[PDB]
Parts: sequence; structure tokens; C-alpha cells
Amino acid sequence: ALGKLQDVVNHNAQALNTLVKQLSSKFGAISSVLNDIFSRLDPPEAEVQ
Amino acid sequence: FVIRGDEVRQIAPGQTGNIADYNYKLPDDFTGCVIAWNSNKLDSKVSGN
Repeated sequence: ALGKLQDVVNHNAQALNTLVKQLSSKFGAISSVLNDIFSRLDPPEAEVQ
Repeated sequence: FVIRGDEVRQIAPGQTGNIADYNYKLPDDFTGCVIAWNSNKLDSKVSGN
């Protein structure tokens, strides 16, 4: 009967979930966690990555 | 200064090695130019300089 209100909560929580787990993508970089790039790669192009 | 021929690669920012840590260190934010060339007829003798 009132799925119109549930849509708001679904969209908000869904957007938040997409945003938070988007933090895992590497965007082409070597690793998705920065300390890995800092310990296991040379700073001069670690900056670029 | 004078170093071994194989250590011209070691004269670079963010390098890892022996003389880089203990003899001469280049900053990662270094701006400038580096020159390297053989000095065997000058700094090398058959008896050992």
C-alpha cells in the first residue's frame, strides 16, 4: 500500500551502499589500499598513482 | 663525489640501497639534473686508487 515511502529509504540506503563499496575499486592503480602503494612502490610515481 | 659505476642508478629519489642510506640521500621532491660518466682514466689506477 505504501511502497512510495519505502522507495525513499531504499534509494538512500542503496546509494550509500554503492558509495561505500565503491571505495574498493582500484581505478587502474596497482592496489586499492594506499599503504600498499607506499611500501611496495617507489614514491616518484606513487604520487601519480 | 665519486661512487661505483653500478650506483649511478642508485642516485635517484626514493632509491633503496647501501650508499643511498649511508653515504648520500636524494629527496623525493628533488628538482634539478644528474650527470654521470666514467672516470677510469682519472679515478682508477691499476695499482688501485
